[PDB]
Amino acid sequence: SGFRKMAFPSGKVEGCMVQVTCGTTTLNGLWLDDVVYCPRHVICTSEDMLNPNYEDLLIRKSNHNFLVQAGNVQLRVIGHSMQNCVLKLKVDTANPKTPKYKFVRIQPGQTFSVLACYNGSPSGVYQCAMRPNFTIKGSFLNGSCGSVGFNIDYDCVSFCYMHHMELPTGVHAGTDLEGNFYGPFVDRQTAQAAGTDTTITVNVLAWLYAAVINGDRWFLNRFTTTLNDFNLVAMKYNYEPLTQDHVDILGPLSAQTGIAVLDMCASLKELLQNGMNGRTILGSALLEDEFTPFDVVRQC
Amino acid sequence: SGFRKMAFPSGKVEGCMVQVTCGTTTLNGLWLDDVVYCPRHVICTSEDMLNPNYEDLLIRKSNHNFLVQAGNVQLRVIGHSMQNCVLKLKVDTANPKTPKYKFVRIQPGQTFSVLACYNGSPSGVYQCAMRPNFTIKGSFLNGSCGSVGFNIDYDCVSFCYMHHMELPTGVHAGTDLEGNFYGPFVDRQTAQAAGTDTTITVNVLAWLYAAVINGDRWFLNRFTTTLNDFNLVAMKYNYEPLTQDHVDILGPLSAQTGIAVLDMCASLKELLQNGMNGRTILGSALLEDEFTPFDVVRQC
Ligand SMILES: *C(=N)N(Cc1ccccc1)N(C)C(=O)[C@H](Cc1ccccc1)NC(=O)[C@@H](NC(=O)[C@H](CC)NC(=O)OCc1ccccc1)C(C)(C)C
Ligand SMILES: *C(=N)N(Cc1ccccc1)N(C)C(=O)[C@H](Cc1ccccc1)NC(=O)[C@@H](NC(=O)[C@H](CC)NC(=O)OCc1ccccc1)C(C)(C)C
Ligand SMILES: [Cl-]
Repeated sequence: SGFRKMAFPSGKVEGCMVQVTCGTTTLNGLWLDDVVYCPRHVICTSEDMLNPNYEDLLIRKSNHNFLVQAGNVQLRVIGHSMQNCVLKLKVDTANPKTPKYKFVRIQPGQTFSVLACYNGSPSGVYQCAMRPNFTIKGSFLNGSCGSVGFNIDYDCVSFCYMHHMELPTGVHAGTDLEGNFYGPFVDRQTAQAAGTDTTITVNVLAWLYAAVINGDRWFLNRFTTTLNDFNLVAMKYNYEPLTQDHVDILGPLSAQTGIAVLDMCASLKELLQNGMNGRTILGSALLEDEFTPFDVVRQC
Repeated sequence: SGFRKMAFPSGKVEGCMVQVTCGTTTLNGLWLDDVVYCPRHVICTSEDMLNPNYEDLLIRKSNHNFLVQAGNVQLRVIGHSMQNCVLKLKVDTANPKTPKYKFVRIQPGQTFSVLACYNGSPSGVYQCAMRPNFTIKGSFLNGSCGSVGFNIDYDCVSFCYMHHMELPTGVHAGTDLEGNFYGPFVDRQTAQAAGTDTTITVNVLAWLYAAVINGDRWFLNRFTTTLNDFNLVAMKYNYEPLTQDHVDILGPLSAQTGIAVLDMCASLKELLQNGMNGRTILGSALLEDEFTPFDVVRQC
């Protein structure tokens, strides 16, 4: 029994974290095969960030300006190129611990584990969701840029996130491993704000299913609803629309519990329109939305 | 910025997990140097658990009855000793991935990371607190016994917990790595109940300080309280008594923020007496008590 916000084991990713230094800036890089990936703003001073032309700033850099250390060992940079907002530093040595891996771009609402790092040293591991506004509510202190997020499937590590920046509101933004930012953010010092965040409806439902599976059933009811009627209510409470693809992804949990997705949707409607009235679900007083359907199945 | 439930990186511990089988029972063992540690009830059938005589059951055991597998490879057992409720299996090969390590017995209120494991295979990592009633609220599914809890300090793993059992209430119980149970529990199928759980007041306070540091400060107020007056209220809501040693532990966070500990105790008193009135702190609707003062300092 038991249900916790659970991160993937981080060993495979710990073996890939390295330290990258350009001038006074030190941050983290990801060492896979003979390439080290890191944020391209590693080449910028704080003053360059006002209006940087990364193409120019990178033309003025030599491989010997990039200091890469894997633990105590220095790694010789022998080439460099920029892909969107990520710098690719080719090194003379292939990471002998490179796991089987992929680069994937996740959709809002998807979860991943984050290996927080400082000057190449892993500090902690926690679970995150890509918010619908393409921010993440993480814990990234100074020297954490280049920390990565990932999921693991059958010994294969799917890297999905690299940390680049923090807004004045304290929320975090970054890129996939091809350098494309999630959300409307840019790696320069200009005005940018995250849109209004919403609740990940399909994840709340998956979590309610986790509650049932774990014996918490007080919120269940006999009632059913239609998808349109549910989303009309969902709209009002700042929930993301529930699509028929969501209903399909929830099918396996519906089967395990014998509760139709639309039966559970009526339970959720009632919680939105009446609150909880002092009770809790899985020990939470709010509806949790950072568990995907797949997270629940993996842990139930 | 940001504050999150954070586990230590699990790599060093993953390299220690093995599978231990005695008859039909399979669970997890911890492989350090040439010794494997596991719960001694690995030697019990479902029938033995009623009133088990561990000493008698082990007199009929040979080293070749214990099958240990590290990945795809078998590890030859060449000896055994029982220390309290932990079985120690001497093996012919020293784990080449043995980290620097120590065995420590934690106190209630302290936190540690748990590497949940299944048949020697890591499944996930999460952060736990030893409850004041010497239970833990984890996620331990089939094949989870022998999973360990730990802290990491300067490349050294301090193992503090090994998972043995789950009470009827769904809470979890275990031992230190010398086999001494936390709390009044025993490894036999007998009626067992956990004492009354209380809220870890000093941890709730450290978490309120984590909130302030991160800009979440709506709950602050001008008012102060005495330690005795605070504890009169706290007791009513099933909080642990706050001692002067607790107040002293909060000192560094008090200094960082300029909020005297007893001023924060009056903010907490008001939250207990009036609720949150719909707001949240660090995104939680309930007061969080599984962050120690040291945990907050590490992440802030
Ligand atoms: C990565 N290792 N770091 C260092 C760091 C991490 C955590 C806390 C402090 C420092 N970071 C996050 C960076 O190097 C990035 C680089 C960057 C700068 C600007 C735009 C994009 C990337 N720094 C930041 O994320 C900074 N954020 C900002 O400067 C934001 C960006 C919109 N603007 C901002 O805060 O403007 C007001 C302001 C106030 C005070 C100082 C500077 C700017 C940072 C979080 C470091 C302020
Ligand atoms: C460890 N690898 N496992 C396997 C497992 C993990 C999770 C879920 C199912 C199986 N576990 C936890 C064990 O082997 C231990 C061994 C044990 C048994 C009895 C006392 C001490 C250790 N099993 C348990 O923890 C079981 N717990 C109990 O039997 C508790 C002990 C007080 N009593 C109990 O549950 O009484 C009601 C009851 C209900 C159903 C069957 C038997 C008894 C377990 C959680 C597996 C029931
Ligand atoms: Cl909550």
